[PDB]
Amino acid sequence: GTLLDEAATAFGGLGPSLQRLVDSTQAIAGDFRANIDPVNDIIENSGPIIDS
Amino acid sequence: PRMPQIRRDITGLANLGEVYADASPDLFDGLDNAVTTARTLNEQRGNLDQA
Repeated sequence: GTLLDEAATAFGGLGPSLQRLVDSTQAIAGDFRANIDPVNDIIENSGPIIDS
Repeated sequence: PRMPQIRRDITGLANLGEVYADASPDLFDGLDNAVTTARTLNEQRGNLDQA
């Protein structure tokens, strides 16, 4: 009973909310892996100019 | 693997922000007066070219 009450409290009406969460997570992760090369370039080359 | 470089970038960003914050007011006052003299020069572009 306690576990069911806690699960109902945590997952009351989060259907569309969790759907958006998962969809946004997967889209962001996929696009990030697609653009990992510019990300790596920024990470590796931003230090010189800024420290200069 | 690029995490020390991330740390370097963050520290450099903080230091550059501090330096820019220290140097900004003088730069912006100079930019205001430079806009004044730039409008002056633009109003007499023909005179400057003839000169």
